[PDB]
Amino acid sequence: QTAPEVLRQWQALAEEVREHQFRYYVRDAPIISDAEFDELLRRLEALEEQHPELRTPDSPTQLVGGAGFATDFEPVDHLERMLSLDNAFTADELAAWAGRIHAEVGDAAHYLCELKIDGVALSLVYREGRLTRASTRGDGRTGEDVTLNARTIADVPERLTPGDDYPVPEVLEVRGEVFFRLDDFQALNASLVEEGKAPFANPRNSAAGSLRQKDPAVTARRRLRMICHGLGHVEGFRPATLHQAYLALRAWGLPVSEHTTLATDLAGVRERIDYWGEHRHEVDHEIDGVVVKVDEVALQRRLGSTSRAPRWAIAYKYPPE
Repeated sequence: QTAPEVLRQWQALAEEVREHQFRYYVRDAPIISDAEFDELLRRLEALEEQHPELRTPDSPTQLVGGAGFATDFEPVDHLERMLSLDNAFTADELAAWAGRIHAEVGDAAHYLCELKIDGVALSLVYREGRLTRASTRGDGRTGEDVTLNARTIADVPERLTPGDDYPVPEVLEVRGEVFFRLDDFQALNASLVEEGKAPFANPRNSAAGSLRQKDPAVTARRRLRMICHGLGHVEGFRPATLHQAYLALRAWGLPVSEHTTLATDLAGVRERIDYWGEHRHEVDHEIDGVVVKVDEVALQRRLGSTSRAPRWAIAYKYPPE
């Protein structure tokens, strides 16, 4: 239990102290039981300065008093590129939008149809089962860091749940779209109008704003529902198709309510991309359209991805009203 081990206890325990602080503090959701927590630092405290050559303003003990944890949107690069998506206003457009595969695919590779969850996108980088950072779309190459706020979000699990035929990838950069359910938004607003701020025009904002809070507390108080919708850069997984990845993410704890529909032929999707109109309002979310996606990754690969969006996933868009 020498110095080399000292650390294998020192920092090895700090990461657990602030871990709970944050939890208990700005977030108001304790994992352990006050006795336990109060028992860790106490150990770390004395047996910290007990090693003066291991104490600093960064020590969760003699520093992590009340605050300390605060977001500050610090420009951080991404990992993949996180592009946007083309668009299809007219149906006969979709024809080509995917019919472009008429090139290499044999017009058969399985197209995935998803719901367009209008909202503020966020990327999650799970370095080894745990959440490392959390950036925004930004310029696509580098985005703002809202880790804390993201962590405070419900659906986002600070730790991955291993198991199944899927092993926890040593990274998994997952893309998703944090948003607000109509009502939850209609409440937040209603519980305002001003007396401090003003009502939000559209939820996209209600969310964004919420998630864009410097004081995680505000973000932690606010509802918000993330929905990890697309895989990104990974290193320990590499599956055959989008959904096969979804099944894996699910077994991991990430939110995947992609009302998908593993389709085939332009017909299979033509309907679902025509059914989500007269029946596309029962959703607690806010879908503006649908987006088809060549399912088999083995095809998106042999399929380019321009500097504006992929070449393998148009996004049907149903015009407002």
